Amino acid sequence: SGAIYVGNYRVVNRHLATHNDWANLVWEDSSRDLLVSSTTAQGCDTIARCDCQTGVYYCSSRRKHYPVSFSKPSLIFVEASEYYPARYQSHLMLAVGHSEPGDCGGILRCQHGVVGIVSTGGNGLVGFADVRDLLWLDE
Ligand SMILES: CSc1ccccc1CN1C[C@@H](C(N)=O)CCC1=O
Ligand SMILES: [Zn+2]
Repeated sequence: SGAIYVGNYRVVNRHLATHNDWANLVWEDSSRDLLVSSTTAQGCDTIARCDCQTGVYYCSSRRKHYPVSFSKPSLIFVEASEYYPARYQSHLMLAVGHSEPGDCGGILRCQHGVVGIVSTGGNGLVGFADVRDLLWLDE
């Protein structure tokens, strides 16, 4: 689990969104596995606005942060799960690293801020849903 809190927004994995996230829906994209909902309290996370390909992510299945090299956002084929059938997920970045389903929501960060959140894994790979293109999260 895990969320990004920026301004009056809350960014989560779409498959993990609650009834409250859906009742206060701002934007959602099934092909990206993202959902943004509105919050009353002001969040103070900083979103990165860059093209970095190195950063650090939090892996709850190991209680550790890991430094990783990751690919640029792209259309990557993702095997079926109980939340989605086999499909292409867009704006997805892969790294060599450990990732389990319960790890979804762990933040990936570079020196500029939050890059994205854990969304996929398996075969020794970890996939992050990118958030750097969502410029409206800051306004
Ligand atoms: C070993 S499978 C795995 C591992 C880490 C993280 C996620 C998975 C599989 N997964 C993919 C998500 C997606 N974005 O389509 C939806 C929920 C889910 O459990
Ligand atoms: Zn950066």
